[PDB]
Amino acid sequence: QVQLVESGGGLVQAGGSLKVSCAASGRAFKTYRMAWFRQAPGKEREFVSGISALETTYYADSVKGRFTISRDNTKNTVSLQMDSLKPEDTAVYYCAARRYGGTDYTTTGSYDYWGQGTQVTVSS
Amino acid sequence: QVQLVESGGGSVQPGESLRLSCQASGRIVDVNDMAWYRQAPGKQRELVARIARGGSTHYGDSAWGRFTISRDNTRNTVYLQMTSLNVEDTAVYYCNGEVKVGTRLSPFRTYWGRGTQVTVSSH
Amino acid sequence: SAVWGISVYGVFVLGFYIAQIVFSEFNRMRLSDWISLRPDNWNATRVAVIIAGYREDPFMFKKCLESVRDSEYGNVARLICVIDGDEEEDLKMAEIYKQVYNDNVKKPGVVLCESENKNGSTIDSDVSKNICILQPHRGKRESLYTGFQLASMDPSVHAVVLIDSDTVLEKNAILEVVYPLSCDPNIKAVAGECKIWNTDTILSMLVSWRYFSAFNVERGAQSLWKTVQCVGGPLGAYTIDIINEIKDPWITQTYGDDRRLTNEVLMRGKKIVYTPFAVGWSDSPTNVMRYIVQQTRWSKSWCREIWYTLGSAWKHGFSGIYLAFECMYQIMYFFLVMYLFSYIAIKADIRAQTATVLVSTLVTIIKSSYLALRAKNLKAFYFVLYTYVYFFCMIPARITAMFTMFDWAKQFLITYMWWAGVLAAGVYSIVDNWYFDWADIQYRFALVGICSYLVFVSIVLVIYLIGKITTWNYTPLQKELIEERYLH
Ligand SMILES: CCCCCCCCCCCCCCCCCC(=O)OC[C@H](COP(=O)(O)OCCN)OC(=O)CCCCCCCCCCCCCCCCC
Ligand SMILES: CC(C)CCC[C@@H](C)[C@H]1CC[C@H]2[C@@H]3CC=C4C[C@@H](OC(=O)CCC(=O)O)CC[C@]4(C)[C@H]3CC[C@]12C
Ligand SMILES: CC(=O)N[C@@H]1[C@@H](O[C@@H]2O[C@H](C(=O)O)[C@@H](O)[C@H](O)[C@H]2O)[C@H](O)[C@@H](CO)O[C@H]1O
Ligand SMILES: O=c1ccn([C@@H]2O[C@H](COP(=O)(O)OP(=O)(O)O)[C@@H](O)[C@H]2O)c(=O)[nH]1
Ligand SMILES: [Mn+2]
Ligand SMILES: [Mn+2]
Repeated sequence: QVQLVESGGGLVQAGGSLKVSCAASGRAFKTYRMAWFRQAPGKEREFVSGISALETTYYADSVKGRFTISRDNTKNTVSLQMDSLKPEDTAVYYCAARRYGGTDYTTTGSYDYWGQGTQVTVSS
Repeated sequence: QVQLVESGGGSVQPGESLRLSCQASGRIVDVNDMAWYRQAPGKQRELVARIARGGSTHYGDSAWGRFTISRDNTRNTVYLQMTSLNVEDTAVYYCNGEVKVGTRLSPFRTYWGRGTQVTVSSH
Repeated sequence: SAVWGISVYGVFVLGFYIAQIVFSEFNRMRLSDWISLRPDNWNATRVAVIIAGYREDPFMFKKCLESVRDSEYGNVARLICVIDGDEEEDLKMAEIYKQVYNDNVKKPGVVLCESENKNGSTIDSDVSKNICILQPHRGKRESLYTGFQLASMDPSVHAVVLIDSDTVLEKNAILEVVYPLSCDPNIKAVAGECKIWNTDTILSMLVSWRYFSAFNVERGAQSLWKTVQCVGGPLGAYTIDIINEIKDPWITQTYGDDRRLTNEVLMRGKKIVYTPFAVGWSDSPTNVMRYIVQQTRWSKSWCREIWYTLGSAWKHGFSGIYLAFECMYQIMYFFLVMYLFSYIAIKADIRAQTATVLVSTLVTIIKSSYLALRAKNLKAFYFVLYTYVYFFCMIPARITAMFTMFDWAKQFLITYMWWAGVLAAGVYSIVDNWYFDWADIQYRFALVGICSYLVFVSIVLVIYLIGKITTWNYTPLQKELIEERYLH
């Protein structure tokens, strides 16, 4: 099993940059597909970005050219670098992991292991 | 038990033919090779010609252009043709054969003949 | 560094194989040009046929002798049969000779090479009759030495055709080995094609196609430049003069025979060709252990003799550059395969393991396609399985030869070590990449590729099983031999 703890994020004005990294303690951080999801006060959880175990990166329609995801299997940390945090980024970011799955990788039920989330705020 | 008939030679003048024919015995499974050895009243016996079932020929030290050997394997016979004889051809000619008797499993046995006297003299 | 390692391997293998194919085709065209313009019923080179055997199968020995006797060459001097005999058990071969040939067995008390008088007159008096000699057991080289002495004491033999005691010659095999000797006054040796006839087992079939490749492609490519490295044991021809010159150094220097003779001809700066129109049917081992033993011996000889071809290349001028490059290629191919396997095993990446497997399969399929086109046979595609044999029967043999040359026991300890290492590497890769992801396109590629490869290999093996059930795999000579042995 894999236990995920978030780190990073906070209060950044509209236009700045930020980084959120989830650290996953587990047997094999080599075969675990990782993803990030955002929960907004006026919305629900949704897929924003993710990276497979073979370093294939998937990005959401709204954040296709905004964020950058990477993973480090030595220190067991997957990081998301956000640039130009405009509104609608004021959300709690959760890091999710999954070893076995199918073609559906966007629905929250696909990923088995979930984190506690880190809050990110944006002020205009 | 096989025998070689031998056609027979005789006394001939220098410079003619002999036509020495050697015919084998009866019950015979195979004949591999047959040769015409010669024994002079001088120094031991020697080889004149040897012929195989496949037509290969092995001649002696004086047969290269004078004596020829023919098989005609229809009746397991051998023929030796003599040309340009000289006074040194007086000898006894022996027929040599390799014959099977019993069956295919029987070994090839070498057999010799009684021989024929050939004398070349101007008398 | 994975894509470069696989692309370089694929180019380095396939380009050299294609160059060898082109050179082989050019050599075959030249030999066919030589065969044309030859007068009908040609026999000019008087030939002495030499057989050396040691406790041979009676049936195969009889077939070999009868194939020699049925040959359609009209200028054969005699058959010289030399046996490491002098014993009671080795008299069965003499009895077979007597029942196919003359009763002209000779049993001297000494071997010719060990005597102050090495002339053959001490054992031979009639140079006309086919002769059988029962030597004391000393080895293949000594029996070949006696054959050379018996053939060279008749001042009419021009060439010697060396064959084994198990080869079934075709009716024109003798004619097609001694003809190239007459086409170039620098050609002193000729190698004939050896074909495997007992393709009733999977190992035997793969080895038969390996022999087809190694003779009709490698040896043809070598023979285009007239620098054939090894004259095949089952069917070779040597001029009598080169035998006279190179016999003594070859006998006063184990399994390097027919490779050290070729080497002596090469250091003398003389040319050697290979003709594909002379076929001799020999057999192949049907056991993996005996195949590994034979390949260990062959690799010992190869690594012992490769250092002489590399120092004698300059005698050939600029045609020896191909010889040197071939030696360097044979040296580097083993190291490339070892390093590539080690990298793919240690790194343990699925998208690279699958890529390597598929590239190797494609290369072997192309090779087998050419083999089927040349042989006019659909069974040549069985060669796609030979990549297993080389990996599991040839690498341990080469490593054992290397670790014996400069250092069960040694023979059968590196084989199990190599197999255990391969199995451990495979298990490590599977255990390190245990996960399923159908969303990833790369995982889809890897899984689909590996499943397709297993399906293809299973289909080929099932085809082989169906062919073996119906006895469709058997060569026509194999069916004839089965019927004849049943008749006996
Ligand atoms: C002719 C062409 C045909 C083309 C189509 C062929 C079919 C295409 C595929 C069709 C769909 C098949 C999908 C796979 C079915 C088997 C997997 C499965 O059903 O179970 C999933 C399994 C994990 O499941 P589980 O742990 O039980 O999770 C709990 C819920 N059951 O997941 C697994 O355990 C997967 C384990 C397999 C991983 C293999 C990774 C290795 C990939 C190749 C590398 C090895 C190369 C060889 C070794 C070389 C060594 C040098
Ligand atoms: C029980 C399981 C875990 C064992 C796993 C088996 C693999 C570790 C072995 C079996 C077949 C082997 C392959 C068989 C043949 C070759 C050819 C070998 O060298 C060649 O490519 C030369 C042949 C050619 O030119 O195509 C490269 C490694 C490879 C792919 C081998 C890689 C290792 C393989 C996949
Ligand atoms: C077919 C061929 O020519 N193989 C070469 C080897 O020749 C073999 O030599 C042994 C022997 O002990 O004399 C015989 O048992 C085999 O029938 C021969 O094929 C040769 O030894 C080897 C040395 O480099 O290379 C082979 O290509
Ligand atoms: O010490 C020996 C060993 C083998 N031979 C003969 O040389 C050939 C070698 O073939 P082998 O039996 O080793 O099997 P192969 O390598 O052809 O598969 C055979 O005709 C042997 O009878 C020999 O004369 N002396
Ligand atoms: Mn044998
Ligand atoms: Mn053999």
